[PDB]
Amino acid sequence: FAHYPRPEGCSSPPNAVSVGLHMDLYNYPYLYVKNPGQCWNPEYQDPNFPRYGYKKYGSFGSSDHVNGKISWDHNEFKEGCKPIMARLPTAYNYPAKITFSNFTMVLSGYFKPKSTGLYKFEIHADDFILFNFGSKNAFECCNREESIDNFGPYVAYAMWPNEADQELEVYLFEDSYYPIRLFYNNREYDSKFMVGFYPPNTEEITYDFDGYLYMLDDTGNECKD
Ligand SMILES: OC[C@H]1O[C@@H](O[C@H]2[C@H](O)[C@@H](O)[C@H](O)O[C@@H]2CO)[C@H](O)[C@@H](O)[C@H]1O
Ligand SMILES: [Ca+2]
Repeated sequence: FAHYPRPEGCSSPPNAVSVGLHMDLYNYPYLYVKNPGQCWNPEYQDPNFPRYGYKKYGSFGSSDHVNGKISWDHNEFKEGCKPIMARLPTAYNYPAKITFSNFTMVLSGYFKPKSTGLYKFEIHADDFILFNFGSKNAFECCNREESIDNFGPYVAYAMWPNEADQELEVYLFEDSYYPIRLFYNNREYDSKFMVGFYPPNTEEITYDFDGYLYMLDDTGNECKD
């Protein structure tokens, strides 16, 4: 905390590497819906929700090779307490409309820095973003699918309205693929999933992950082979 974080990453040969992150989409129902108390579900506030509670309403979709402009800011919605259909950014490779007003998303895979140095990430959430990062915080090297819910204490915890903005700095090495797990929830209305970073020596933030997101084969033995 007085020094900067220096997380652990993974090694892999080039032949086991493909582009983009994996996405799972989960239902997050309203308590009740109006027209043709509070309406929204507080379950996302449960401490157990990020580790297993988030699957309890079932899934509805998934995609792979998620890459590029993965952030969004949907503040155009007009009606609350009501499902609103919209499409994810094309980065997600998911054509169907989702209940953008109310859904849960888990994004996982690997971050590779374009140069060795200190990276600062910034998240802005409506409603809820969790950020895990590193082979000892997000998931095990080459064992993502089996270990995806064994993440550690959060690297950033962003919740609307109060802690909605968070930041963190990690010194990362160019040659290494760092496990990354991004958890997102919208409970209702407006939806903001904004994840950006300032690369080393860079003043302007970027929200474009193109060339930074990769997937490794889940071949196990800490990627030996
Ligand atoms: O301001 C973002 C915040 O809005 C809440 O939704 C409100 C909505 O703004 C209001 O127009 C409607 O009448 O009631 C809603 C609350 O029941 C969201 O709940 C919150 O998640 C954010 O989206
Ligand atoms: Ca919301």
